[PDB]
Amino acid sequence: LGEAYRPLEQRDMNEAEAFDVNAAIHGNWTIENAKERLNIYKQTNNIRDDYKYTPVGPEHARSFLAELSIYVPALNRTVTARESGSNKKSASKSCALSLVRQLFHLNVIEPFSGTLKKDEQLKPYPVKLSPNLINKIDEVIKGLDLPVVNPRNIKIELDGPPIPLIVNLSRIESSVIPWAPPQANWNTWHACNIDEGELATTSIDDLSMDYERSLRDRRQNDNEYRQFLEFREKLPIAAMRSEILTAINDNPVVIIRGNTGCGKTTQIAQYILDDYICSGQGGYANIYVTQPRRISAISVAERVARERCEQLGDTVGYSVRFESVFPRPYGAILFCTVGVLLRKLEAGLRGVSHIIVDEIHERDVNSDFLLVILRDMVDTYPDLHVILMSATIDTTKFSKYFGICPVLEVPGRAFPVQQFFLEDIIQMTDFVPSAESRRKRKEVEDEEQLLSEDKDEAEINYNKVCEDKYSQKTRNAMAMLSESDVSFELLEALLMHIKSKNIPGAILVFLPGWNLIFALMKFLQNTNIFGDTSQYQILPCHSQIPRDEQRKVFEPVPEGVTKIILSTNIAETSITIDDIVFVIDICKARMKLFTSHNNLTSYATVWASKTNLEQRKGRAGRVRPGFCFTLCSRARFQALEDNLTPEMFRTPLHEMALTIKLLRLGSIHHFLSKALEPPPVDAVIEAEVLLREMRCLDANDELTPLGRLLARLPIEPRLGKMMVLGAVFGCADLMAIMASYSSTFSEVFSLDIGQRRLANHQKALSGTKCSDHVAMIVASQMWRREKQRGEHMEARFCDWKGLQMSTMNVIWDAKQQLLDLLQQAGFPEECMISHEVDERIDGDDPVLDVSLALLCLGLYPNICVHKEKRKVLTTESKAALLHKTSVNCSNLAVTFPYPFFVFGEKIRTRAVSCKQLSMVSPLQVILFGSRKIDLAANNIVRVDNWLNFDIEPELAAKIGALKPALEDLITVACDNPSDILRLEEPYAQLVKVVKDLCVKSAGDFGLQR
RNA sequence: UUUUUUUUUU
Ligand SMILES: Nc1ncnc2c1ncn2[C@@H]1O[C@H](COP(=O)(O)OP(=O)(O)O)[C@@H](O)[C@H]1O
Ligand code: ALF
Ligand SMILES: [Mg+2]
Ligand SMILES: [Mg+2]
Repeated sequence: LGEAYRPLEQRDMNEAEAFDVNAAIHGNWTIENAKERLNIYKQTNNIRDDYKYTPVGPEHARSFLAELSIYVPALNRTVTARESGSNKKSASKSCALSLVRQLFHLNVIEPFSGTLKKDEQLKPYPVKLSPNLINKIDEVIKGLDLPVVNPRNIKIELDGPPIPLIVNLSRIESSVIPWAPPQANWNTWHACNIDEGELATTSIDDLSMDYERSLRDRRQNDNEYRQFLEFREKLPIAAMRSEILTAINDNPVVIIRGNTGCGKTTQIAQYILDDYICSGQGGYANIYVTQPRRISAISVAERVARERCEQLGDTVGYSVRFESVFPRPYGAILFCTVGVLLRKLEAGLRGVSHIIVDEIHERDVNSDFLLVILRDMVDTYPDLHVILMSATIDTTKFSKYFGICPVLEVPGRAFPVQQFFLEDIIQMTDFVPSAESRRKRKEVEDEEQLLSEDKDEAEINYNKVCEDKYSQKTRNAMAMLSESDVSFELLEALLMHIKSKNIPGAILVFLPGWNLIFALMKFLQNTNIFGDTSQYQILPCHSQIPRDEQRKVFEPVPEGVTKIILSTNIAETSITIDDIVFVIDICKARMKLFTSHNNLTSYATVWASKTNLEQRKGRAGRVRPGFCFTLCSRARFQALEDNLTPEMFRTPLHEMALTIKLLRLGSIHHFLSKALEPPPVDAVIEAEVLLREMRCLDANDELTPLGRLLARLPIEPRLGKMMVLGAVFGCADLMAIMASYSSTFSEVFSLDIGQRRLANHQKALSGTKCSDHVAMIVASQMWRREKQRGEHMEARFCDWKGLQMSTMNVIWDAKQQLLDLLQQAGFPEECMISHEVDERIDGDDPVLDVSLALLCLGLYPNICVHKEKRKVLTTESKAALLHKTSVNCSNLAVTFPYPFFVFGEKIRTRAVSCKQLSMVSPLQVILFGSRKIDLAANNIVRVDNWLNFDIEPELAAKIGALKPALEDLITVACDNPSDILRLEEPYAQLVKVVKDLCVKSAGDFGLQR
């Protein structure tokens, strides 16, 4: 017997902001006429709405948003505009312009019927070429049979318009994203057939059998895994596992709303996968989980691997740009950024069973774009499952967008978080701001009193609103504090109060950007208490610090040391930093704005939304109880937006339009009209016109081979087009690194707090070239060799030269990626050989010279002309300054060998600044930095209606005739990437003469300079 | 704290 044994001042600013580059594509509606037209519209249609103004920035860099919405009965539609400007006047003009332009394109208002206003011409710049060079031009023109304008037969040089010297002439089904259920011999993650080893005799059922046996074995026998299961069962979301799985199983789309920390991201993917595994079907599951941020995808993937007692690479993986650990091909979970999933769409999503779109409230352009796609995909493929998740969403709006889908409400949280507002913080600390700080703030305010605009009820001071529940002293003190500026005194007092409680735990401080993070770090490190490394370690957290320093925020500190993390919103959602007990929220966020009509970028520090505050708060109360010190008044909190405005509303759309066409999803307008919030129609029009003019789209708005290639590169299309010519000219390596530098906000050189300019050893990297691009190239060439010697050597080198290590790495990784992608498109290795730049050469350098010339194409229309000292002139002689960070910036009376600079960015501060600058020669501008080359009065050749040249008009026409040939060359290259270094002879000679033309001195024949 | 750097891409 027995069972075991039983047998069988500042005038320039407004003028720079009023500049309007694109009225001609928007009905001739421009800055100076839009407000008046809108006033006429408002009078005709009895519209009482006025501009809503929002202050932006600290008091010392105050700007404004202006918003206006108009309901149009005829369309049953509200048209909204939202724009920024240095003051209310510029913001309201830009706002009115957007609104009028939208109304024009929707046929509610007419085109403007008058002529637009097109003085003081700039002095002509002399240009002369050798007879030898001119002969080569003639040979190329003959060889390519190019039409050339003959200015002998150009009569009127009196008082008429300039005459063109270019003839711009060339010479020669919309699908759904593929999907399928799981299939043998297919890797879902790479979208390719496997063909190797043992999915030869191995079916998906056999795999499933193996996974179930293995999991069931571990469930009984693996103590660590057993413990993790016990832990997991106690999470708030476990109470709804079955209900959630049933909803997912029976519906193509589901929404999960659950509190911060309740278990959405760590658990749901496991619930789905384990439900397949335990039922003998583990091989028929493959789950993508998108996160908005890189740190979230990586961090949560690491956690989920640990909950399963595995190494990344088995059932759990991640993929972010430059860094992937892919899981096994069947029965797996891949965490990624939204952008990665959008790039995977090109190859189809065959074999994906479930897509979890996490933190779906973010409203970045990628997330909204993905929602459009996925809604169409579930309609076409009703067996696909999509799961949308957030703590912080309007479920009704998302449910409606998806045709009404299930909404699952998860109650509870892991641990409580005690919340305090500014009043509470002042009262508990007995804070009073110092005499010094009060005087300094009135001093900055009293010089605003001269430049001040009307203070409207939209600029209430919510620090002077407080209930009498608080002491009179608390109220007086609060009323002394700026809402715009961060009081480091208050922060210190709060940190001391936290210390006095004797509660161990890390402190997480949310700040809008780098500048505040590093200023507060310095401030704290200078104190006796917080500067003592035996008591505190202060860690920054920002996207642009080294990867290893980001990882330090998650890690412990020594015994008795308190961790203070000073972080941007990269730590706002998704992540568990396991030792957080206290959150301090400054209640701000930073946006990068772009106004299309004037080409101005700016950074805006704005009030965070209630959504942002709730996510930030939710970094505590995850592993133990916590505290959230929200540094705004209770009345300010009530006045915060529920959410920040969607990115789709304020971003150029041309990259997304290319993606729409690449993925063959049909019409750009139609696709974007299906967005959760459709973008304003003027931005859609701008995008289409840009892509047509760049030749990415043909006459039928279909993708050209150039457009298809550019849609696949992770850079601005204009930089992509520059790369194609780079390849043709044998300098793709240099072009890639410059494109990469032009595509990151991460800065090359470090400057101290309040440092006015680069040090000499940093400027010296430019050598003789007067070029930020060269300085960056040279820095990269040196850094590259130090990186090869190891981490210590790399860091030491960066400290020695004042380089930002993380920037060097990202520029390199992006550059290598671009080159790999060009190789994949068929361009030969030989066109992207490294060429070391020697910055110390004073004079011509053929490979560098053509490289910098091609920047004029990639960064067009950003050409400026040096006037004196830091002052330059941009298009149509608008004033600007050389950015303080440029190697070319000096307060002394510098003169440059040539006055022309190409630049990466035109930034709006208290002044307009040009940033990322390279000196370029006149022919480089004429050839590559121009759309029009016209003959003006008195034989002056005028480029783009403002750069004047004293050059033989006949010669300018000959040079100009090369520009359409260069476009044809790009067509030839994109038709056959593999043949670009063995061109038919007339194109090979074009390449040669253009190299000659781009030599630095080629326009200086017999000229002193 | 006298504004170089919110994010993100095969
Ligand atoms: N690294 C970690 N250490 C300890 N606990 C963790 C860690 N990561 C997650 N958790 C636990 O799992 C819970 C759920 O995390 P997660 O699924 O990321 O929450 P949500 O997606 O709902 O915000 C956390 O509240 C915490 O209790
Ligand atoms: F909802 Al979470 F971290 F993803 F709070
Ligand atoms: Mg989550
Ligand atoms: Mg002349």
